[PDB]
Amino acid sequence: QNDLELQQFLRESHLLSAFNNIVYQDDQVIGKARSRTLEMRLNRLSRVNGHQDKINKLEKVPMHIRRGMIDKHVKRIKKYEQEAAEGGIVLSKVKKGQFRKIESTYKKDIERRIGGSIKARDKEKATKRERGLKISSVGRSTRNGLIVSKRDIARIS
Amino acid sequence: AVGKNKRLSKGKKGQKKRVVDPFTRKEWFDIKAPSTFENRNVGKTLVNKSTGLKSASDALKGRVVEVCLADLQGSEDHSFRKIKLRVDEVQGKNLLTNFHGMDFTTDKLRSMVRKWQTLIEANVTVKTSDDYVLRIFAIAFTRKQANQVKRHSYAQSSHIRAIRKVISEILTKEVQGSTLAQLTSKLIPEVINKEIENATKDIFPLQNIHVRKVKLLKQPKFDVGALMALHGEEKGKKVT
Amino acid sequence: ESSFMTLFPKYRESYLKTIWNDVTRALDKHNIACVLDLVEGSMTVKTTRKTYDPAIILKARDLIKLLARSVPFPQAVKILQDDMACDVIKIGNFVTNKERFVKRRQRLVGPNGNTLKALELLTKCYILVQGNTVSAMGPFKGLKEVRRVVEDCMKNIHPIYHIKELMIKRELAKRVYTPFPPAQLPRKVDLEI
Amino acid sequence: GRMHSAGKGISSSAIPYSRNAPAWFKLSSESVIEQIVKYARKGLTPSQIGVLLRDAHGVTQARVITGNKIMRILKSNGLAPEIPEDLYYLIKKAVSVRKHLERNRKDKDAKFRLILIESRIHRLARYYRTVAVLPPNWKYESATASALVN
RNA sequence: AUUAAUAGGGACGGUCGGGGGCAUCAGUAUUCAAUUGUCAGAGGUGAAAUUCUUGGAUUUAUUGAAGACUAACUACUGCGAAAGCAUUUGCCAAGGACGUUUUCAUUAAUCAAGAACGAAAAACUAUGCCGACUAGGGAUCGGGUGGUGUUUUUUUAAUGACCCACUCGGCACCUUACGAGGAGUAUGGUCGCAAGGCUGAAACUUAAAGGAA
Repeated sequence: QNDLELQQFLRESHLLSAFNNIVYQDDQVIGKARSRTLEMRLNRLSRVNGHQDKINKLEKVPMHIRRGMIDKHVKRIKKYEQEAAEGGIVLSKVKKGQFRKIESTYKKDIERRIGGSIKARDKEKATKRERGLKISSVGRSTRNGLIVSKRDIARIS
Repeated sequence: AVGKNKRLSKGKKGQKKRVVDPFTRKEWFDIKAPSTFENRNVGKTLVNKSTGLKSASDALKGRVVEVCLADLQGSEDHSFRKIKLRVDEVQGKNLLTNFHGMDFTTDKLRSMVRKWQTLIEANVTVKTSDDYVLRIFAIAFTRKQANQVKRHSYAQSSHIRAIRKVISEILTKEVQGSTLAQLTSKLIPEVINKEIENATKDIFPLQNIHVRKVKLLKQPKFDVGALMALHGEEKGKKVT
Repeated sequence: ESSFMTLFPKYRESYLKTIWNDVTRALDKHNIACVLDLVEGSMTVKTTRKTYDPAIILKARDLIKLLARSVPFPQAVKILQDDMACDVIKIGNFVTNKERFVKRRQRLVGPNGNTLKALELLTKCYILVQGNTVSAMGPFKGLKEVRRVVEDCMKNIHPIYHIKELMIKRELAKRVYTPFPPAQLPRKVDLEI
Repeated sequence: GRMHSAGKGISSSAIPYSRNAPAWFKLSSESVIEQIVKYARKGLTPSQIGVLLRDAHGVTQARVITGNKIMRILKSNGLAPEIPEDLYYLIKKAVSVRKHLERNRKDKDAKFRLILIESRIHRLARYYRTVAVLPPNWKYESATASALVN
C-alpha cells in the first residue's frame, strides 16, 4: 500500500485494457489511454484536498438527454448483474448509492456526463430525519410508558 | 540429455548394444470374443517370445483386453461403453476371451450431469449362479414433468431412499436369477433400465437411468468345457 | 463418427439461440457439424465425413464447454484458435470457515475488479470466477501463472504480491471430561421452600 | 415465550365457542364416566384418555359432555397419579438420555440436551412444589429417578 | 372446585434434515510393493540446479496394501445454540415446524454473577441509520386444506410426482408507511549527525603496488 506504482497500475488497470484493445509503463503509453489516465491521476490528487463541487463538476447536458443516458445505462448495469447472478460469478461490490463501473462506462466515458451517482438522492438520503417537537419533560418513555423516578416524584411533591 | 550442452550423468556409462530385434523374435496371436456378441472377430496381439509355447501360453492367459461396444456389436455409434474381455484359454492362433467387466466413459458422464436436479446412485454386490461375484453400479437422475413451472426438481430424501432400495432389489433379483451369459445378453440391449424406470415411476419420475459400471471380483476354478461351450481336439498334418 | 455433447441451463438457452448461427459458420469453416437441442437442453458436435482435423474435435468440444459455462461467444472462438486452452481450477477444498472462504474469493476479485483485471493483462488470459471453480482461458504459460496465483490466494498469500512478482518478472525477462453435567444452583424461592 | 430454541410457532387446538353439548351427542354422562375409569384401569394417561375418547367414542371434551375435567373425575374415582404427567414424561426423557450418555461417552449434543431437559425439570418441579402438589422435599436426582423408572 | 391468552408447557399424529453418537459399506486418485513390457532419459523452472535413472527410472498392463478425503450433482439452499455438518445401510437417543373440538392452568420474559460447549499461523477493502415499526411484492424450503386434470395403477401391499387457490412457520432479497483536527512551510534554540588534502605514507618528501590521465 505504501508503494506508489503497483497500486497506480491496479487503479488504471481498466483503462489500459479498454483503450489498447503490455505498456503499463508511463513512458511507452500512447493515445487516449495516455490522455484519460492522466486525467485520472490529476483528479485523485486534487480530490483529497479540493472542494467537492469544483473537484468534480459535470459537463452540461440538457435534461431529457441526461435522463435518457442514465436510464439506458442503468439497464445495462442491471443486465450485467442479472447475467452474473444467474450464472453465478462473483462481482466486486459497490456502496449502494453508486453506479457500478463496467467496461462500457470505461469506453463511453459516460461518467463525465452522468456522475458518480444521483447527487440529489445521495444528499437527501444522508440527511437525518427530523424529530418532532418534544413535550413531556419529566420521565423516560419506554415500551411500558413513562417511568418517573422516585427522586422526581419527591422534587415535585 | 540429448544435446551437446547437456552434461553426462551416471547415465550413459554402461549401455547395452541393442541387437536383439524384438520384433523379429515376437509372434502374432489373433483373439476372439464370445458368442453373445455380433462381430466376434477382433484384434491381434503380440507375445514377447515365440520360443515358449507354454511360456507364450502363460502370457496370453495373463492378458486383459478392452474394446468399444460399437465395433464389438455392429452399431457404429461408439456407444460410449467398454467391454473388458479376459483371455483365459489358448488354442492355435486363437485366443478365446471371456467377459471381465464394463464401464461407461467419462465424457458420457459429463454428458448427463446437469445442475438443477439430483442424482441417485446404487451400488449392489451380488453373486451370479456361476459363483462369480459382481459389483454393479447404477445411476439415475431425476427429471421435471411435462407440465411443471418450478425451475428446479429436487427429490426429497424419502423419495431418494425408497428409490435406492428399489434399484437394489431389482438388480439383485435379476442378476442372482442370471447366469453370466444370460447377464451379458441382458446388459447388451439395455433392458434392465427399462425395468428400473417402470418400477420406479410410482415414486418420483426419473429420467436418465443407467447401469454405469460392472466390476468382477471373484471367479471360480476355471472351466474349459464351459468356455469352449460358450464360444462354439484336432488332427495334425504329418510332417515326414 | 465421433461426437461430444453437453448441457446448458435455460438462461444460456435464450442467449445461445441468438448466437448459434455464428457457431455453425465458424465450425463449418473448420468442417465440424453441430446441433442445439432446446428440447433437452444440450449441444452436440459431430465430425462429418469430410473433416480431417482430429484435434479440432477436441477443441470444438471445449468450445461448447465454455459457452455453457457462460463465457460469451468471442471468447469461445478464441478457444477455437491454436495456442489457447481453457482451464477449470478447483477452490472448493481449501478452507472450512465459510466466512473466511468468501472473503478470500472476493480478495481474488478485489476492489472494482482490479486484481482480476490486472492478472488478465499481465498474463493475457481471461478469468471467470464462479462459485467454486475459477475458469480461465488463455495461452498455456498464462495458465501456469493463473494456477499458481489462484491457488495461493485460496491459501493465504495476497494476490497483490503475486501481481507485483509477475510485473517484475516480466521486466527482467525483457532485461478432565465427564459427560454428566454439574448440578444447578437453586433459586431463592426454592431455598425458602 | 419459546425458550431454548429458534421457532415462534403457533399451532394449537382452538376450543369452539360454546360450552354446551353438541347437538348430535346421544350418550350419557355416567356412560362416559365409567368408560374413563375403564381406560384408567387399563392404565393410560389423561392425555391419551382424551384422545381415545375424541377419536373412537365421539366426545368433544370431558368438561363439555360431563360436568367436570378428566382428572377431577379421576380423583372422584380414586385414580390419581404420583407425579403429574408432564413432569413424569420429562423425567423419563431426562433419565433415558442419561442412560444413552452412559453408553456413549462422547456425545456433546446429548450432554447439551440433557442440560436443557433438566432445566425444564427444575422449573416445573419448582412450580409444583410452590402450589404444593409435591412434597416440599421432593428432590429430582439422578439415581432416584433412575430407580423410579427401574 | 372459574376462563382455557395468535402466554407457556406436555402428549399424540404423519413427516422433515448434508443436526449428533458408535458401527458398517462403497469410490477414483495419491503413496508403497509384488509381477509385466519396452529403451534412455525423467522431474522441475524466468532459465536451470539439487534429485531419480542400463540391479530399467518416467511410461504401459494386471493385481495387493496403506492412510486420508467424500468430486461433478452444490444453490435463489437445508439442519445445528455457536464452532460446524456432505457416498451407502443399520442402530441409539434427541429436535424444529405443522396438524389437533387432547392434557395441565400462570407454571412467565430479559439477565450482573455462575456452569456447559468453543480446529484456532491469523488478519489485509469492506459500510449497513436504527427502532417497541405499517402495508406489501416476487421466487424459495417444511407441514396442512380445498379444487383439478395429466403423470400414475387394476384384491394384496404402499395409493407417490406435477398444476392452482389459500394458509401457518423458516434463511433471504426487493419496495413502502409512521417513530426516539486535515494538509504544509519556516525555525541564529536542545540533542543527534557531518566534511575533504590519489592511497600506500607516518616521527620520514618515503620504495613496490594501484587509482585516475
